[PDB]
Amino acid sequence: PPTKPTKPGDNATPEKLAKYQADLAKYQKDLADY
Repeated sequence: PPTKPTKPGDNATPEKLAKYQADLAKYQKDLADY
């Protein structure tokens, strides 16, 4: 599998959440292929 990011639970601030979302752009891309 590709680089899977950590889930924003307690750190689910709009800041880190955006980082997560931006990283999903990379993750979910390879993940969809996988």
